[PDB]
Amino acid sequence: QQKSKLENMFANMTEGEVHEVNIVLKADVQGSVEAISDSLLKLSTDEVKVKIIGSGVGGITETDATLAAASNAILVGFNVRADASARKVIEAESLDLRYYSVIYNLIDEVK
Amino acid sequence: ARYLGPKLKLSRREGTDLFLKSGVRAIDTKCKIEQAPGQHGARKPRLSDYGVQLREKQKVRRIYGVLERQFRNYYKEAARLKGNTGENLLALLEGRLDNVVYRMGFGATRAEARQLVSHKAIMVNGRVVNIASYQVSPNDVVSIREKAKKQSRVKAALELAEQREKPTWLEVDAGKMEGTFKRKPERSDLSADINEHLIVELYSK
Amino acid sequence: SMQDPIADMLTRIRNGQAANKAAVTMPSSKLKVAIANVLKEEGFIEDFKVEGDTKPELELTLKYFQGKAVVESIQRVSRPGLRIYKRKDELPKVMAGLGIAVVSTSKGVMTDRAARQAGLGGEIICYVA
Amino acid sequence: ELQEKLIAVNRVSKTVKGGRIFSFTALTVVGDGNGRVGFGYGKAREVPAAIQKAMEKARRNMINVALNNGTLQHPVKGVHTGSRVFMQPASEGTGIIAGGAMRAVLEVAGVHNVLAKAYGSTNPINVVRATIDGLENMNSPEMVAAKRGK
Amino acid sequence: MVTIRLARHGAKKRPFYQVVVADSRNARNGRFIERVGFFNPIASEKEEGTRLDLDRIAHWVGQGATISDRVAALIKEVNKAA
Amino acid sequence: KIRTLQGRVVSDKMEKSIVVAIERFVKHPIYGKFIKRTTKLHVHDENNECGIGDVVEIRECRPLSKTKSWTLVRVVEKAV
Amino acid sequence: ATVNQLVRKPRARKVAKSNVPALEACPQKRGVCTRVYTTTPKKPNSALRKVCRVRLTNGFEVTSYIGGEGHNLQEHSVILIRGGRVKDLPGVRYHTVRGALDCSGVKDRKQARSKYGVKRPKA
RNA sequence: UAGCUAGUAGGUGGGGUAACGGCUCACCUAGGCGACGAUCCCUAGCUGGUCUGAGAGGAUGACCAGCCACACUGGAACUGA
RNA sequence: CCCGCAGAAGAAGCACCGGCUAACUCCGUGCCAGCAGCCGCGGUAAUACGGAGGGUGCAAGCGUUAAUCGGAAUUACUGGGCGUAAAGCGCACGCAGGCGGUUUGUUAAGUCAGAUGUGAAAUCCCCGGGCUCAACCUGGGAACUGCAUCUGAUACUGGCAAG
Ligand SMILES: [Mg+2]
Ligand SMILES: [Mg+2]
Ligand SMILES: [Mg+2]
Ligand SMILES: [Mg+2]
Ligand SMILES: [Mg+2]
Ligand SMILES: [Mg+2]
Ligand SMILES: [Mg+2]
Ligand SMILES: [Mg+2]
Ligand SMILES: [Mg+2]
Ligand SMILES: [Mg+2]
Ligand SMILES: [Mg+2]
Ligand SMILES: [Mg+2]
Ligand SMILES: [Mg+2]
Ligand SMILES: [Mg+2]
Ligand SMILES: [Mg+2]
Repeated sequence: QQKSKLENMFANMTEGEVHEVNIVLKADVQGSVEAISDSLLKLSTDEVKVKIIGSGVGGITETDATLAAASNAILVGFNVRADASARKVIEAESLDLRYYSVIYNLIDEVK
Repeated sequence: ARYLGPKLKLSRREGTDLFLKSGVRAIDTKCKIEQAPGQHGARKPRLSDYGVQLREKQKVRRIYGVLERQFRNYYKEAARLKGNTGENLLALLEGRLDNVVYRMGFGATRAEARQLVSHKAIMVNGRVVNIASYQVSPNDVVSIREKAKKQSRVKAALELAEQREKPTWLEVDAGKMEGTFKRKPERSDLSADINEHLIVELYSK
Repeated sequence: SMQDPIADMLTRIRNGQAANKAAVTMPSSKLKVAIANVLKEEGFIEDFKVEGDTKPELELTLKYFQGKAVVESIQRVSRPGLRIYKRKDELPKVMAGLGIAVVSTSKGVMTDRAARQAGLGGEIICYVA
Repeated sequence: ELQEKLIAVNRVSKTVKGGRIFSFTALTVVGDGNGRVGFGYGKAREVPAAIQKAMEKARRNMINVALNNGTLQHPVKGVHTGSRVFMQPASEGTGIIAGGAMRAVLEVAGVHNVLAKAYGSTNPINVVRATIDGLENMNSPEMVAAKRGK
Repeated sequence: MVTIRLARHGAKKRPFYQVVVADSRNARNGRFIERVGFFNPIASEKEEGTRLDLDRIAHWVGQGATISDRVAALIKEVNKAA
Repeated sequence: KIRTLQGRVVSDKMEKSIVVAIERFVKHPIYGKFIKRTTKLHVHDENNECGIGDVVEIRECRPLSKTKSWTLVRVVEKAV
Repeated sequence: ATVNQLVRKPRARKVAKSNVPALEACPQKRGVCTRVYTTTPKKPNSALRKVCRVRLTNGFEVTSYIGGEGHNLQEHSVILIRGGRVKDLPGVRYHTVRGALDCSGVKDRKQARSKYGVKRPKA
């Protein structure tokens, strides 16, 4: 964490690529979150930078919806269902809940 | 539940002999009493009015080797008893088992008295007692068991035990290697240099 | 005003003792006389007296031993605005027993010491130091 | 039998035409062990000069205080300036438990038992004299036999 | 149904039963009418340990109380005069 | 006779019914001041008896309405 | 003063509001800590101090001082916030816990290991 | 939050409950509660006690134990002491 | 739980040291980096920061934070004020409410005495007993300051009567 931040050796980016998109991901299976993220970092480009925040072990939760509340992001899951306490937060504030059966339909839309 | 560090550093800090250096030879000679308690202990002995109350608390505790939580229970027990609270404080400390082992002269030092009691060598009224904090009452006989009897550790203590004060409140015996606690010690028989009015004040606030 | 005439007497004492006046006059009553009798019983005041017929007038002769006053202090304990009643051992002793209080019991007006021996208490009036 | 000590030392500024000069004011209380309580304040430009003048004034103006054995004879109240002082006898029990400024005057007097608890102003200069006025107005059960008894 | 029965208020690995008159529908340590005695099944060979007042229980037996297997044993252990 | 309090009539006609406001003296737990407490209680009665400007004796009974668990026995004097 | 007045209106007591608006009977909390600024101190002192705006789990936006020399704290990775008030920046009622959850401890520190979450070095 | 209450307050008669009762009906009367805080709003199980305190008080209702209420939400009755 | 075997072997950390508050120097840094519960420390001699040495407190705990009370007589019944520091309505007449001169009789509400019933047990407290001691457990007593009824006392207050 310290290296990546200090690596730039400057207080900001040298050019205008500073604009980025944030995503929030929780997949039911542990095998996917590490595997597909690597493929999710392949679609990354210099112009627009995408990064994963708070990869989950499964489902959805209060602190996860809160995580997407602070910074604007899409909340996606390989396979997930909404909790009773989860629906209340998502329905109240403006957010987006989208679950995808396959990784291909996901890799296309993030792009 | 014990100090384990240097015993003479506790004696040097207070500026009075706590009788942890009793052993074989006694009355110091080699001392450096006060003068350098630490590195900068040669600094002037002027000390606060609050600190001298805390200093006397340590003076009493470091002799018998009692911790503040264990000592708070004896102060709490001394308060609920009748008469003077200060006199009953030292009486309950003097009622400890390891202290009675030190007075009769089985252990050479007070730390060695707890050391010997810990190994279950001491028996009271027939029955064995591990715990050094065991409360000794009047008409309670105490003696060393058949195992570990007449050893060079206990034998050397009983020889030099005659050279000290020899307390009136208990019988020394040392012939058959036993002892008897007759009655509770008087105010004149203990204390003198250590004060009861100083130590008690600190727990009021 | 004249609502509490017993507390007036307790004011007349300390004004008399401070000013060094011997004789102090005031209007008398039933309870007014009985409290003054308790002061002489223990021996704070010198002697009490009354003179009149249609208008009774209590005359209290104040005692002086040294330049300092005999009675140290006196305060209105049970007042019309707030009354104080004590059972038997709840009666408060004044200055570790030294001196006496004034207490009105069913049999009569007695001291704090004497009321304990009787086995019954009542309305405490004032603490005579 | 002298039994002398100091409570606290305080620095005080004058601030003359030239500049600020700092004096030192001590407070001491003395007693013989049974009654005879006395105190002295004073001032001086140095610390050891101030305490010497305090003990010099502490000898004179010494007055008898009535004690039964080693305690007060009753619970007594006293007031001085803005310091209101209550106290309890508590006969031969635990004893001499109190905070600094008022600790000195009680212990040197001879009492080993009475409870302090100083209300109102807790100033070291005014907490002393509140005590001695409280001790002076107190009277002995033996010598009140003029008013007591007959 | 009022019942004379032993409730355990003592300690872990060191039982101390309290014989007491209580309704069967209430709990062991719960509600009761009033205490009668005590029974320690640890104790030692000494003057005290087992105590039970026969004047108290024999009243409740007349009023229609039942006796448990323990209380039946403890009455016939201590007996009456013995 | 069963225990009785010294309350007064206060209200006149409730159509074969009567209330009793009961004055007492009670010590206040904290301060120790005496305040007069007024305990109004409904009471059952027969044959439209005398009303306000009276002090009435009272005793406990079974409730013949909602609340109203008391009954009267004797009344002192006539006029207020 | 008069006791008859006190019977009508008894003696009032102040609510005594706490110095930790989070409340919930909680000794510690956690929060998102979105942005970490460097604000100057009050009048008497002069420095550059590390401070973070912590969005708590209950849903209150608050600010908190970062103790210790240097940090990795920024953006994401939720951290522990113990609280307590020390006065330097204008309006800072809390403190962050170093060496807890995802918050790094102070590097190369030897004294005061209890504070700042520094582990004992093997010797 | 200063006015709040139509079964609301009381009586008579009938029905009803294991049992007294506007418990529930018909009829009659116009009362009832309230500045000693009614009603309304906010908050909360209560007590033996625990914690603090010299005491008076303050705060608190974990475990232990009594009583009441609740048994996914709302409502109702049966069986049965 | 008792006995035997081996061998000091397997077992001490934590805060703090400017004053308050028990316990001090050097070095590094130089209003930088940081400490802080409060007043405050650091801009080249820092016992206040960081490290080291030394020391103090406490101990299988230690410290920080959070919560309650005490300290706080700073809601003050016990137990505080209101000229100038926060605080006497601008002033007056007045209902409810609070309080009431003095003499006698009566009532016994308040108050006070005695007795009965009740105030569960546990807990707290006191003297004992049992787990190797203590915590813990437990016998008995005291206490639970309260409330009600009955039988008495009549000083004071209240009701009532005559003054
Ligand atoms: Mg321990
Ligand atoms: Mg009917
Ligand atoms: Mg609730
Ligand atoms: Mg207090
Ligand atoms: Mg249901
Ligand atoms: Mg049925
Ligand atoms: Mg110091
Ligand atoms: Mg530090
Ligand atoms: Mg330097
Ligand atoms: Mg207070
Ligand atoms: Mg004030
Ligand atoms: Mg003014
Ligand atoms: Mg009980
Ligand atoms: Mg024992
Ligand atoms: Mg009268």
